[PDB]
Amino acid sequence: QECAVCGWALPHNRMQALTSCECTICPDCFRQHFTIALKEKHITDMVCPACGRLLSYFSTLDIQLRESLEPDAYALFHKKLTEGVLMRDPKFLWCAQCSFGFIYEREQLEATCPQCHQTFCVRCKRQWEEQHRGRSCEDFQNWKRMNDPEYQAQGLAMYLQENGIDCPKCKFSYALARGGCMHFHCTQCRHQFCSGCYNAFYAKNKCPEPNCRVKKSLHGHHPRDCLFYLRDWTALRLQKLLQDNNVMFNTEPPGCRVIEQKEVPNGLRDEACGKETPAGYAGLCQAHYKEYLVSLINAHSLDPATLYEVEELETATERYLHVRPQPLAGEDPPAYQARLLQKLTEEVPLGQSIPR
Amino acid sequence: EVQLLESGGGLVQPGGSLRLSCAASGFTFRGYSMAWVRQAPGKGLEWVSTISPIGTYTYYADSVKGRFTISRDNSKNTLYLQMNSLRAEDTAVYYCAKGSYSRGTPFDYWGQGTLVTVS
Amino acid sequence: EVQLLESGGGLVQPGGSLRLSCAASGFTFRGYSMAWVRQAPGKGLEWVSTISPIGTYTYYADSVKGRFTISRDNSKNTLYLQMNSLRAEDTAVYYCAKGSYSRGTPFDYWGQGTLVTVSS
Ligand SMILES: */C(=C\C(=O)OCC(=O)NCCCNC(=O)O[C@@H]1CC/C=C/CCC1)CNC(=O)c1cc2c([nH]c1=O)CCCC2
Ligand SMILES: [Cl-]
Ligand SMILES: [Zn+2]
Ligand SMILES: [Zn+2]
Ligand SMILES: [Zn+2]
Ligand SMILES: [Zn+2]
Ligand SMILES: [Zn+2]
Ligand SMILES: [Zn+2]
Ligand SMILES: [Zn+2]
Ligand SMILES: [Zn+2]
Repeated sequence: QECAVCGWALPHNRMQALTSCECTICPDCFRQHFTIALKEKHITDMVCPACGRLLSYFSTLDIQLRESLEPDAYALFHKKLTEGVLMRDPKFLWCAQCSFGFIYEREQLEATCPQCHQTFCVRCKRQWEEQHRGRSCEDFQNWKRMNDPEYQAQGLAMYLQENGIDCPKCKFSYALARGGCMHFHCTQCRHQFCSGCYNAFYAKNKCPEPNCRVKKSLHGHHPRDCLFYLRDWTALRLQKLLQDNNVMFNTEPPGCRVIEQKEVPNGLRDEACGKETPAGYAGLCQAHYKEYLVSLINAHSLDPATLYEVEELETATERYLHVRPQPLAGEDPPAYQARLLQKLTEEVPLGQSIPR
Repeated sequence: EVQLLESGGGLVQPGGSLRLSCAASGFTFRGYSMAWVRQAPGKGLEWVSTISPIGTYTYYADSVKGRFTISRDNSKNTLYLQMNSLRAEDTAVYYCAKGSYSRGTPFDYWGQGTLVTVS
Repeated sequence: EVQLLESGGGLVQPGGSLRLSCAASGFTFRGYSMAWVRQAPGKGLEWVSTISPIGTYTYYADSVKGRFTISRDNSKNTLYLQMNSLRAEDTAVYYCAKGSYSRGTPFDYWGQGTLVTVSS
């Protein structure tokens, strides 16, 4: 319990425990030796003043030098370490779990914090496990996300929130689900648009589309494959369009848990949907399950017109082509349906801005 | 996205007790460690304490260890800081901090802060 | 005593570019890392980027990676932030910060921010 250079009798907890040589040096002589070694000697002369015993020594010594040295003496130690040993700045690591900063100049990918003594990846900063060895980092975090019970317990609700609502005017991203309400209001730029097709909701007398009969009312214009229209389809007919194109869809979970944002006095509070989750709807609302089916339809660019009857084709022609169709002489309902379906799919494309 | 809101600051007599809170949203609270930091008047920012993502490990600065107690409620995405036997040197703006896994910073988000004054 | 003065803020159209600067004094500029932090409307502080003392290492937040570029001129104790492809979400008060090596504090002082707003 004596200082190995001055002999001063101090408790062990009141001296500098030099990690490299395990001496016991009082704070005064610790300051004295390393300050003169930097201001008048070379950094290679920074051995222990008691005994006299590489870059992992400087990493452990940097911690003790930060505590006892002066701010300007500590800056001179970085300068000579940079200008004399490394030819560059030292790589300073922050431990994400204990917030301790330390120098790490080793070639290994896993670094151990000198404070909390936990191992983490130098690029990930996630806690290290043997499953990360030999695996890419993106593969590792996606492995922990695929094996988290609380993550998987939410089910398809996490899929609807990943499909973010991007405001087409200000490009702000909202990690939300569309649900049943299609009229979206952006708080950043006040733009009003549909969350399914990203088309504009026009105010009174602001719609420029020709042959529109609701110009004096707030409304938007949606393609035939928008959630605005396909929400009116039954869940059965929606998934038959998926089945007709060999697209899988959930009916069982792998109150509705989809997170919504309600208005509260102190901003916005996250609240689950909590609606009735019928059987065969993957444990979600009817509105959110239909949103889940429509996202699969839009991702594969499935055309709902392939299931249109004759009346539905006449409606789509008057809406998107602004021409009332009429059967030709010699046509039967199949020929009249085939003609309208062909001209509709040739002249009117699907959603040119629907998230796919 | 990320939002950290502090609460509980105010004027406290010396030797008094105070409890700060931090309401977190916009990220998975249970997946990151949280920390409290403070800045005394006219001084540099000083780290107070840090709690592990699920709460098994707690770290403290030497001047507040045993006097302050950090805790979190992942069920409610809330960080807490119980401060006992407050001294005049505890007067500072106390900031809630969210830990980060991005290179070059131990924290990527800080809150608005709450002012704590010790008479 | 540490002194940090920001400069370069203003009104920018979406997709535009802006260059912030920060004049530092009161400490050895070459001995510390420097960082930019910002305050979005109704928020606290969000880390933007950090540069090593001589510039060997540059770090960026994910939302600004590839769009922002941090740099420093130790000859004049000036920190820089080149911001390209500015979005409406980049609207914030941008603060100049002096780095620290102590645990729990990547920066110990930040200056009088300069406001950057992106029209929509
Ligand atoms: C339409 C929302 C809806 O359900 O319509 C019902 C209605 O008639 N009024 C809305 C009832 C209040 N609840 C609500 O969803 O408020 C939202 C956001 C909060 C305040 C902004 C304007 C009101 C709309 C579909 N749109 C949305 O759900 C939605 C969600 C957000 C935002 N805008 C929206 O239009 C912006 C902020 C994030 C959440
Ligand atoms: Cl780091
Ligand atoms: Zn001694
Ligand atoms: Zn020795
Ligand atoms: Zn650690
Ligand atoms: Zn990794
Ligand atoms: Zn917008
Ligand atoms: Zn639409
Ligand atoms: Zn119209
Ligand atoms: Zn629902």
